[PDB]
Amino acid sequence: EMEPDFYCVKWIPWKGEQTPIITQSTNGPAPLLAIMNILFLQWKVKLPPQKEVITSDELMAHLGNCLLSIKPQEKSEGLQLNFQQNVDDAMTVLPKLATGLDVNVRFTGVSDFEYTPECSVFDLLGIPLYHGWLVDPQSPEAVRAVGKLSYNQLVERIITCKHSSDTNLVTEGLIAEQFLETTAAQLTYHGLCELTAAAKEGELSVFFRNNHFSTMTKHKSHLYLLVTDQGFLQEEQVVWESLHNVDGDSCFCDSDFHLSHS
Amino acid sequence: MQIFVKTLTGKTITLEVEPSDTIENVKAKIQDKEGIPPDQQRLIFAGKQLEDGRTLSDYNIQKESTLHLVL
Amino acid sequence: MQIFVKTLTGKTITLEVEPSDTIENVKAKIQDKEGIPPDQQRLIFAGKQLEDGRTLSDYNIQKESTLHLVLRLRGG
Repeated sequence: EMEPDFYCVKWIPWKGEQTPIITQSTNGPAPLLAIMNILFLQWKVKLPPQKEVITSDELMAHLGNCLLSIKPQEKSEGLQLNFQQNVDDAMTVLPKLATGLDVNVRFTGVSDFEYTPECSVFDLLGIPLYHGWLVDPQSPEAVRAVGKLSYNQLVERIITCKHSSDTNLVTEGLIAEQFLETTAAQLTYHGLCELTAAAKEGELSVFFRNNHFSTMTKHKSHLYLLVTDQGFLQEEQVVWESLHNVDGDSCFCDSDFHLSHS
Repeated sequence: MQIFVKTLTGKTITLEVEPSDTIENVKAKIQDKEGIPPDQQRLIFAGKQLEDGRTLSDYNIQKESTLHLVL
Repeated sequence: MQIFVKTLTGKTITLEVEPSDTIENVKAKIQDKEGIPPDQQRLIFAGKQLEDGRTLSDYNIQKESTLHLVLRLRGG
């Protein structure tokens, strides 16, 4: 709760069984909680009944054991060095999961990130990583200036453009700067529409939005985010938050995706 | 700039704010409207707690955004 | 000498440095005035990201020169 590597465990009635989800009190462990809450909801990791407090060390130990036990998709007597590489690069990034994980979104697709060691952790676990920071094709200004650029490319392109002689570039600069400013919460209406359609019914996934990672699922063609803030630790019937607009105006739902009241 | 604060009781508070306003300022403004002390207020946006010492701008909170207020 | 650092927010930090200072050293100084982690910080000057081990002198960063600070997107 108070000390910086301690989390409150919240038990919820998930699909017939008391199931733990880990809550967050301070910024930093959202990537670790997003993964660990998926492993707990799939019963791939189990906690002693009514454990109340868990540490970073315990979560990392469980996650490490899960990663090291993944087998390659194709079974071979030899080689599989590419798979072994993914695992070692996943083990090196593991500790950053408690303190904060770097991502580089591209604005072209809900699954589009620069492939980096950080991405590997989700890939090896078969966990989809999504984002809804999508440039609207009906803003062809933004589509032309933003292009196939990642976030990291685009903030540099903005700096170059501001110092350009070429008025075509100065203008590209302004449109991109204006994209980043109006979509600063990192979710567009187009992203939300594309994400709702691409996500798989019943599948658990990680969602990056506003410098935060959430556990996400899709039920009855609708997106939901797991509620992890410790402020809801005592609210058994507050489990899932609807994701159906970009301004945070959500409905709380119980374990079974039924509206909850207080 | 106008934002909304939804409690669990189902009540919606409207506030007038600036992006440069601190979370501490926003809690003061909630005390004005509902007389709830800042120290009993926890603000949350898009699932992440908004902490004291940072601004609305720091958390990319734009006009017509909804925050959640809990004990 | 005194250099300037422009964030995308618009505010500007002033630093005292020597041409002999490493980029790591300037990221460290930035972690004070603004509290930001060095591994989140990216420094741009005349079209290049500055590498940690290089010196200000290596990139001909003179007195009154302006650097650009852009952050990595970090989820917490």
